[PDB]
Amino acid sequence: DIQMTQSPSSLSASVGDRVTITCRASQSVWRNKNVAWYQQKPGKAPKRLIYAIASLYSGVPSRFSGSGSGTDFTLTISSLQPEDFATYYCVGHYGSENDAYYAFGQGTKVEIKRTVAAPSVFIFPPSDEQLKSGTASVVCLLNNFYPREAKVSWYVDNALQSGNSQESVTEQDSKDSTYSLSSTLTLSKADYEKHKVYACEVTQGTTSVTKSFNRGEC
Amino acid sequence: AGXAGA
Amino acid sequence: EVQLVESGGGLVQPGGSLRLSCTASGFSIDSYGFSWVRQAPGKGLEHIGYLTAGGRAFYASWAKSRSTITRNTNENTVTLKMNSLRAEDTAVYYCAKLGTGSRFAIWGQGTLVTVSSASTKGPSVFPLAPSSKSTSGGTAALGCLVKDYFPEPVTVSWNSGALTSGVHTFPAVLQSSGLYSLSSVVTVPSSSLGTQTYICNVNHKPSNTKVDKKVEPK
Repeated sequence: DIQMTQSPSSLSASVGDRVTITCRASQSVWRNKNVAWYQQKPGKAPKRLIYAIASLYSGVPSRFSGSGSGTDFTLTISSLQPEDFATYYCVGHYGSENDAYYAFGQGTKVEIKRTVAAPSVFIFPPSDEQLKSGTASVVCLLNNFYPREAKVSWYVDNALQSGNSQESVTEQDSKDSTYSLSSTLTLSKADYEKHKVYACEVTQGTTSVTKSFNRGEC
Repeated sequence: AGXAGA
Repeated sequence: EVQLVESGGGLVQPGGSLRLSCTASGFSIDSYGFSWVRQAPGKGLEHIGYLTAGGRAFYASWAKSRSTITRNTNENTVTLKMNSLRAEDTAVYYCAKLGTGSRFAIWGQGTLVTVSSASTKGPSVFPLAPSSKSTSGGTAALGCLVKDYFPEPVTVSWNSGALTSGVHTFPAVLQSSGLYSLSSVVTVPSSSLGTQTYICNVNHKPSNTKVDKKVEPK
């Protein structure tokens, strides 16, 4: 079995920094030449940046460069830009005249360090359309914040909720490097109609922000 | 050859 | 330009088989080598097998006993078949000429194959409405909640793709019901709530269902 080992598995770097990703193959690649580097951005298919170890494909920014020899290969980003957030993979081609194989490295996640940013918080009551279905979804939006760690707590008539919410988080935005997060509180219609004040509290560092609404008032 | 297996 | 269009079922039952195909346009599949690669949700890229330009198939060790890669020279297609599937085989499958040592590289768009015994179910789309009277400063948030669908994926656009700035479509979360939910939100200037119409376009191809939801204040 053929293996390609990338290191690090992930890294955090600041814009303008120089980033280095190494890739060690368990055996020689075809013609000591067939190694490529791929970039995969959130929700996208992988995009090839380099081929033949060091050939930069047209249109790719020149800050990406490939090097190496034998079974040791390297991807270098000279000056990291926010749009470079992605997972990077090496891929090698192997075999003989009567055997052909490929292998991917495990991938290197490149995260963008940036300044702390507080989220803009929005709360959404369930729609009247959904309530007719017997279920009520209350949604709390944390928009464009950094870092990723944030504590979201739900209160219904000042009663802290537990076990009835789910969170989802976007990946770093390619432009400002922030995250966004949704927390959805799921109640039965019957339960939702038994209470008045709904509130989502977001704690980041030394600050807690609570957004609320009163059922029946918009 | 550009690839193995040929 | 050259294109490589992927097709094939998305939902497959445990113990069954998947069958994916890729049709080339602007060139010939029978004159190049093509790989099949897959990526489980949130995981790395895995090479399945390679079909040389000469028509010989070589498979990675793990895939050999269940996989078959073929090509139809008349149809100008390449095809992957895998049997005895398990939940572990759920992944996005791609066809690709990886271009490790050559300048020509091309990838299909990718197709999610979900291995599950559950049935297809189209989504319900509910508005995440902005309050007619602003609660924030200038920037208002609105969106659509896409709830109770299976399998993945849904896609969401705003105003048929004309609205892209400030859009955050969150990853789907699997609910305790075994059905998926996700929200798509967009931040807009609050003064435009009276002027601009905001419609979220939700496509769930697995169920051949599209939903357009006009999101109005309050």
